[PDB]
Amino acid sequence: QKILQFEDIMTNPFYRERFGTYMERIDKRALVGFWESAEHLKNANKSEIPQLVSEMYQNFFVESKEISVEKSLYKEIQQCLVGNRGIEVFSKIQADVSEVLRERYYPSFLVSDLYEKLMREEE
Amino acid sequence: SQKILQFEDIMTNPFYRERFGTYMERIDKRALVGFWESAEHLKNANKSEIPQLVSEMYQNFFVESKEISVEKSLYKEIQQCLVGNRGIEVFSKIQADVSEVLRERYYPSFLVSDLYEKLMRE
Repeated sequence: QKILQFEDIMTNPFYRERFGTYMERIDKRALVGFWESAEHLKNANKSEIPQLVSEMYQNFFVESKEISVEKSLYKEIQQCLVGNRGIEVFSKIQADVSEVLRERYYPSFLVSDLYEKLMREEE
Repeated sequence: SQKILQFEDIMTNPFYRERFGTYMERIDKRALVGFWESAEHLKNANKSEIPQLVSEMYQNFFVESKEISVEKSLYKEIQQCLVGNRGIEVFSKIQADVSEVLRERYYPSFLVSDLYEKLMRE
């Protein structure tokens, strides 16, 4: 047996496809998938960009969600996201979390022991 | 039998809101209340404090924390940051981070995998 460097595996579609199937076993194919899609992107034509960027957002931030990927995204676009409109962005998220708290948790809280104990505080 | 608080009264009251917080902590969800409090703090703070508090909240709830699917709220605004050139710069930087995760955490186990031995005798 002779041993392949990480770089040679990734820059070779044969080996890279195989590494893909290993990651599929641990339900992680999306990491390789993201890597391939990002490589495809920096050597595509200008015309192809909006579509491939859209396809990648769909595939890797709504249809799948690896945390390492989300971490990097949010780090790099912070200034774009909240440089100015910090208040308006947080306000929009707050409205959505408000609705989840109200519809999904508040009702069960009301029948919780913790809520009954709060109510028999007449001291 | 029992006095029933509206959702609104719970959130606008530190006593009731603390209690609702502990109920959520039980089911490992206290970050939803925590996020609500931090956002309320923000829109009623002093103007000088804002950039720093926005920064600290972004760090706590986008970068470091897991329990809020932030992206549900903001699909358009995130994609607006990915248009044209910014898109390439950002995905390239994400790819570099993923490159390092692949290299450090998975490649080594791949190398000792059955999949790798089968690849070699060809």
